[PDB]
Amino acid sequence: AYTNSFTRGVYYPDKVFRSSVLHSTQDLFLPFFSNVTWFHNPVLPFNDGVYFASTEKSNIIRGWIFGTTLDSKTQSLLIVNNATNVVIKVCEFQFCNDPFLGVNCTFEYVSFKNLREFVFKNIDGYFKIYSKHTPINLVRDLPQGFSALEPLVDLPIGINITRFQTLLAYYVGYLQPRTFLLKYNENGTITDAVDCALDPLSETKCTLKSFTVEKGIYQTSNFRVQPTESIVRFPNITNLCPFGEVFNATRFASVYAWNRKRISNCVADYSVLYNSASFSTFKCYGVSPTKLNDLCFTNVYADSFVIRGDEVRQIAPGQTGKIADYNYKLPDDFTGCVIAWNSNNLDNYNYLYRLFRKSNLKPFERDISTEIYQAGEGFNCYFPLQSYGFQPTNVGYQPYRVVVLSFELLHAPATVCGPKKSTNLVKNKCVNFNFNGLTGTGVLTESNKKFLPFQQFGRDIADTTDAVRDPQTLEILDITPCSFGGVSVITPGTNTSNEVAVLYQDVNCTEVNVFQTRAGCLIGAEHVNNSYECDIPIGAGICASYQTQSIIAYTMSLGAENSVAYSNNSIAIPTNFTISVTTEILPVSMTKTSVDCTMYICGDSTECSNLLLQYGSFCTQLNRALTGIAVEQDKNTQEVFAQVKQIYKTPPIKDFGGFNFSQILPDPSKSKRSFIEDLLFNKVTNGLTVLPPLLTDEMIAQYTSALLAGTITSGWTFGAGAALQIPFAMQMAYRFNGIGVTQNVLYENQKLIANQFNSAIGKIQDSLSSTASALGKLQDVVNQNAQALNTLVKQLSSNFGAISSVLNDILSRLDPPEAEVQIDRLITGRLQSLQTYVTQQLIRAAEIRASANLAATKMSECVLGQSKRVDFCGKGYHLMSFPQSAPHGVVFLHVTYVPAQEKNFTTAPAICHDGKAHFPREGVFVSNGTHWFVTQRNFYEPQIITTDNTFVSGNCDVVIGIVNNTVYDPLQPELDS
Amino acid sequence: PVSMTKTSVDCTMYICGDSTECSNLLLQYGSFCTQLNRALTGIAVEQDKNTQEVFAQVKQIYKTPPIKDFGGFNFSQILPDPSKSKRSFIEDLLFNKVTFNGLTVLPPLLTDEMIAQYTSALLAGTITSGWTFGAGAALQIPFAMQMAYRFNGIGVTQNVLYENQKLIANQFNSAIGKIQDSLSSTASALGKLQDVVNQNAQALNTLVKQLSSN
Amino acid sequence: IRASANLAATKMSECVLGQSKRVDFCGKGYHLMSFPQSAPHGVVFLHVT
Amino acid sequence: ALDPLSETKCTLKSFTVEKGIYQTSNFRVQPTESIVRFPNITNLCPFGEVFNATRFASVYAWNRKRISNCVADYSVLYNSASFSTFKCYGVSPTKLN
Ligand SMILES: *[C@@H]1O[C@H](CO)[C@@H](O[C@@H]2O[C@H](CO)[C@@H](O)[C@H](O)[C@H]2NC(C)=O)[C@H](O)[C@H]1NC(C)=O
Ligand SMILES: *[C@@H]1O[C@H](CO)[C@@H](O[C@@H]2O[C@H](CO)[C@@H](O)[C@H](O)[C@H]2NC(C)=O)[C@H](O)[C@H]1NC(C)=O
Ligand SMILES: *[C@@H]1O[C@H](CO)[C@@H](O[C@@H]2O[C@H](CO)[C@@H](O)[C@H](O)[C@H]2NC(C)=O)[C@H](O)[C@H]1NC(C)=O
Ligand SMILES: *[C@@H]1O[C@H](CO)[C@@H](O[C@@H]2O[C@H](CO)[C@@H](O)[C@H](O)[C@H]2NC(C)=O)[C@H](O)[C@H]1NC(C)=O
Ligand SMILES: *[C@@H]1O[C@H](CO)[C@@H](O)[C@H](O)[C@H]1NC(C)=O
Ligand SMILES: *[C@@H]1O[C@H](CO)[C@@H](O)[C@H](O)[C@H]1NC(C)=O
Ligand SMILES: *[C@@H]1O[C@H](CO)[C@@H](O)[C@H](O)[C@H]1NC(C)=O
Ligand SMILES: *[C@@H]1O[C@H](CO)[C@@H](O)[C@H](O)[C@H]1NC(C)=O
Ligand SMILES: *[C@@H]1O[C@H](CO)[C@@H](O)[C@H](O)[C@H]1NC(C)=O
Repeated sequence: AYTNSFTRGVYYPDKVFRSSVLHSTQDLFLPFFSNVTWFHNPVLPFNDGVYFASTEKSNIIRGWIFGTTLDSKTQSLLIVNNATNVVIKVCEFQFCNDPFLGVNCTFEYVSFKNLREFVFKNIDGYFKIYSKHTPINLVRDLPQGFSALEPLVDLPIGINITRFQTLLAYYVGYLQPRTFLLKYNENGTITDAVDCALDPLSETKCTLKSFTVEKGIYQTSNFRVQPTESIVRFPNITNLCPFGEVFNATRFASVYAWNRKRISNCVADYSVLYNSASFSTFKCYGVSPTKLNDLCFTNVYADSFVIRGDEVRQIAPGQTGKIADYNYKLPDDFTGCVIAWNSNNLDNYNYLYRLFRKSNLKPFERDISTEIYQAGEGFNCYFPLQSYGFQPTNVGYQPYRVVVLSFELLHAPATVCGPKKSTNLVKNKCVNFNFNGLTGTGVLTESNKKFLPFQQFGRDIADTTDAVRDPQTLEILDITPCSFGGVSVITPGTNTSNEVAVLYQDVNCTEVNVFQTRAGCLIGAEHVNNSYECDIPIGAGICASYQTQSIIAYTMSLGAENSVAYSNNSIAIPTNFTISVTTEILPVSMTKTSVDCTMYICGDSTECSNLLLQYGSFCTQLNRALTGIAVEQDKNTQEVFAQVKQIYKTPPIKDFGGFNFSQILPDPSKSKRSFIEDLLFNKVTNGLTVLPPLLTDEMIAQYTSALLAGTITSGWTFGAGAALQIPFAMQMAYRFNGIGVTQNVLYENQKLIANQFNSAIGKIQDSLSSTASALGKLQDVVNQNAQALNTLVKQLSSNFGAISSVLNDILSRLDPPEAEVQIDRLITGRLQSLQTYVTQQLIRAAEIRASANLAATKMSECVLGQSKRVDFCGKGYHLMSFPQSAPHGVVFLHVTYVPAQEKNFTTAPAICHDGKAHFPREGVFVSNGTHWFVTQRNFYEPQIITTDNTFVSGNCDVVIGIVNNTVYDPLQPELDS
Repeated sequence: PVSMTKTSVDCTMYICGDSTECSNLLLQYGSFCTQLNRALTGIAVEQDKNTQEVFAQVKQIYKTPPIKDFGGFNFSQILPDPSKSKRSFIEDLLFNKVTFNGLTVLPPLLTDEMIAQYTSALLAGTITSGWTFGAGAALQIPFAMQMAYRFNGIGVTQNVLYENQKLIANQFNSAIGKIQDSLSSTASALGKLQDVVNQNAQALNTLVKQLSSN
Repeated sequence: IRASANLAATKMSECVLGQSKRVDFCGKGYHLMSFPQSAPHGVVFLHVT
Repeated sequence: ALDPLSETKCTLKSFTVEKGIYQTSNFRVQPTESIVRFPNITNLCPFGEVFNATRFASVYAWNRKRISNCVADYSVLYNSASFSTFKCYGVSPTKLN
């Protein structure tokens, strides 16, 4: 009986208070939209926890029986209240056949209209009961709303639970170990949650840690093709190996003449050998004592010899002693296991050992000599070998026999495998294959490789096995894992819709409305053959958008296709223009953070200081790097603002040629900042210390005010040298003369361009107030700094592989010896995190210093002067820039010249009047069809062609494209007329 | 050098991919490979941003008329060839003279054909309208007049240009021919890009052989 | 690569999209105009000087 | 350890210190004392029924009593005069708590 579950089945993960923050935890929860079970006393499993939703009207339900067997075999839960006293326990009470009450006791706790939810779970021996009583007027199903079940009391019972039944309309679900995102309000309660295991939209919400995610594409997880079956491939070597001939062996040799037997064409069944208690010690180093039955070796050696009791530790890689020195030594990197019995009962003057010898012998080497003593042939120097002091009449002095299984894992034709069963071979199906111990996921295809009779398998550059010769049937098969890649979700924005699309990167649709593109398989978006200017990039020019509504998938429009009318004698000249300014925001500085080794890592810890003193000059180096970053931030601030020595002020009058500067002029009402600057300040908002900048908010506002005021009052002379005041009209005239247009058209168009600049400042006001995307770079820099800080802090809460993350707990819990290595691991992890942080900080400082040098050059050559570089101070011919203060950044007001209206005109490369070619001083030769004119390059100012604008030069029968014309000469009227 | 190959490497998939126990053990290291993945995807999106800022600086794709009347200046060596992708002779020569373990190379947002189209738009608008296509509206201008203004930009009068335009066009054409000869014979011109891509491939091969390291 | 890419974007917006007057910025000699061409992960210029 | 000038000289590894500002150590107000906060003595074990108990059982009728949520006051037993002997094996009698 399926049913909807909006948000029910949520409980507090712990007893920690949180205010207006989002915390994500993983615990046994009821997934969203997970149909539960509806009823109207079945024993239902408790595999991973169940969520209970009860609808009681007459208290028909009194209790439950929780456990695994729940048949009076183990302790079973009982909770009853006889209307006056509540009895709660897992008490081993004398339950009836069907346990009830008339209408070994470990826990002594013997004390519709409303929806009663319950969560009965036990973890780490402490029973956690959750409950919630809320009214409702509905009888169909679970209603709309959210409720977090509160753990009222903790009960130390410590009982297993896998089955349960109801003792009497109720609902039962199932908890699963999924990732959940919880939201806490200002009062400290949970209002809503998001399960990021439901759908890609919730996955995106989960990976962004926000209930409302912005429109775009985000990587959430990795799409992996799960193995559909399991292939076992081993050769037909069913010949059982006589391991009894070495374990049940009645004969063994001494250590001085240890015999070795090569083992091949065998079946290694380590099951009975491992399960037998005959092995007093089973110390496997290269392999595992329990994982022996599944491995398969190519060739191994078996060595048998006898050793004393105290020398058992000497049979190990990297050991010394009498035997390990002069009789028999093991490899320092020996792989295998050592078998030593309590042979006191099993294993007498015939066990020998060497005493004197030249030097150590190589591992697995056999040296046999019965003469040539060290110092003291028939002289004092004699038989250098003595027997052990054993006897059938004779704990530590008793003999212990040792056997070593030297497991040689060298690449060779497999001969000794474990007792595994081979399966049929499938192809083109990623499964859990096992080729002579080699496991993995991939496809088994018939390869065309020509393996040589001795070469067994192939490898790639990655040292991974590329091909494997099937040991049963001699064929060559390639190993190639099938599709995998990150999962990217396309969300148009939760503020608009909740319909999303999924993009599989470089995966064909045969493996996972379905569309296949160059980037892979696209699911959730309908393919569209049309083209639009997209916003969410998909890959290879594919794009997604939300239009009339659904998600459309299309190839991107490379731009508004405008085939130009290029020709030999056609030209267009601007007649109207718009003074449009662009808010170019460039971050210049960062938060001057400083970090101390002790305070950050394990502040106020003498043991920490003593252990870190052994790490050398890491601390002084890191502190020097961070102080250098801080002083470099200060130097960038100086180089970008403190470029003018004197602080200029505006006159009491504000007759700025009709230009309204009140939005850019400082306001002393507060911080002497402008209106735009005030809005920017309003629209932009442990061991670590935020060092105050050398120029704090007030001083930096004062200096930016000085900069912009000196600019608007004196053009560029204040930066060139002594500040020479100039009228703003003449300043605009010079800025115009700096891009190739004369001042006459200005002083004609003055009132209209003043009104245009005013309306432009107003539109910039509106934009900077409404759309906060212009300050996106500053917001990203601030968020990156805050995220790096939060990461550096949350690393302090991570374990770094240690037992815990609280140094206080660690030092109060662990003994000094183990605490040394634990704090060493902690120092390694925390110093690695701090090194990553400081390297990323130096990287961000390098990029911010690049952008800061760019901003200083821009301001020193564009505000202090006038940039002439194309597209350096905004699109189009640049006029002037006005700076504005910004938190850790700078805002520019790039006054640019942009053409608006054009006209088609007939042109010619030159004109000929009397056999001589004429050329303009500064302009363009054009015509409107019947009369010829000459005008500027960036504005249509048609004038008669005067010799004050052209000149006579050369001839006309060598130049191409020249046309006839009549030239004006401002002295020729004077002479003739 | 302009862009890098977009090496996107999943932290887990590289270090000990396809292992639940090892992923759980790496989870104990905080957000080392999480922050590392975020930083590497930041490098990827930043490379795409660089590609955009270096190529997609215009919002209009321009095309030249079928008549290649550029005043005698051959451009088919630099103008895209529609007989094949939409790349030019020099571009095709450059494409010809220069040629699976969790390290996935994400395809660029701007593929080879789209980059060819961007380059076509840019150089076509240039040769057809001087600087007006970048300043404001694309105001077409005679190429001879454009050369005249360029010469007036360095301090020489266009009179000598129009007297010696035949020889100047011949010199530009012979320079295009010599540059064809060079970019076809001596491939050391793209040595910078070759060393960049070789450093990228060497870093990748080092990262791969590290899995072979113990 | 990003510093050289800012350099290349400036060179293009100043030399293809316009005409730099900085000496030794668009190649040796007085600059006239440049022409970009598609290159794998890169770009080349034809600096007319 | 004498004066800030000497502190700068000793942290800069030199006898001559040029003009400037230098960070020598970390000034930290050390904790003046310690404070221990823990729940009430409530939820106290019925240890009076075993420690100050009146009646006990025989040797062959030793029954186990699983008492839960207890507070182990051992000072009274450590200093008890009504109990003549306090011989303690498993741990140290002074660190029973
Ligand atoms: C090693 O030798 C012992 C001694 O014979 C073997 O144990 C006997 O085990 C078999 C197997 O079931 C029984 O049928 C016999 O009855 C056992 N002997 C006695 C006296 O009860 C043992 O199987 C041999 N192999 C190993 C690996 O221990
Ligand atoms: C250049 O364009 C501007 C557009 O802003 C023109 O200004 C407008 O003139 C018309 C007259 O037909 C008025 O109706 C509009 O209200 C004006 N715009 C604003 C914002 O007030 C300007 O006239 C154009 N220049 C020329 C010479 O035509
Ligand atoms: C500059 O523009 C501002 C608009 O931001 C003008 O201020 C307004 O002035 C009028 C007339 O007194 C008031 O009714 C408005 O309330 C003002 N605006 C605001 C937001 O308060 C200012 O007068 C302009 N100055 C010049 C010299 O043109
Ligand atoms: C090209 O420009 C000329 C110059 O203004 C235009 O000639 C004018 O036409 C008006 C008609 O209303 C006459 O009153 C003027 O005397 C003419 N000017 C001259 C200098 O003769 C001419 O009309 C324009 N051509 C077109 C097709 O618009
Ligand atoms: C819980 O299961 C374990 C499994 O070995 C078992 O030993 C234990 O006795 C069980 N608990 C109870 C109360 O029986
Ligand atoms: C430009 O091309 C057109 C195409 O028809 C041609 O008529 C004209 O003569 C050309 N220009 C010159 C100056 O030859
Ligand atoms: C100039 O002529 C071209 C080609 O006829 C045309 O596309 C364009 O719109 C004309 N310009 C104006 C301003 O009408
Ligand atoms: C380009 O050069 C070739 C030489 O093979 C010539 O035939 C062709 O006419 C030239 N292009 C133009 C537009 O003149
Ligand atoms: C136990 O009894 C003795 C004797 O009256 C008394 O001193 C002691 O305080 C009692 N124990 C406790 C925990 O009060």
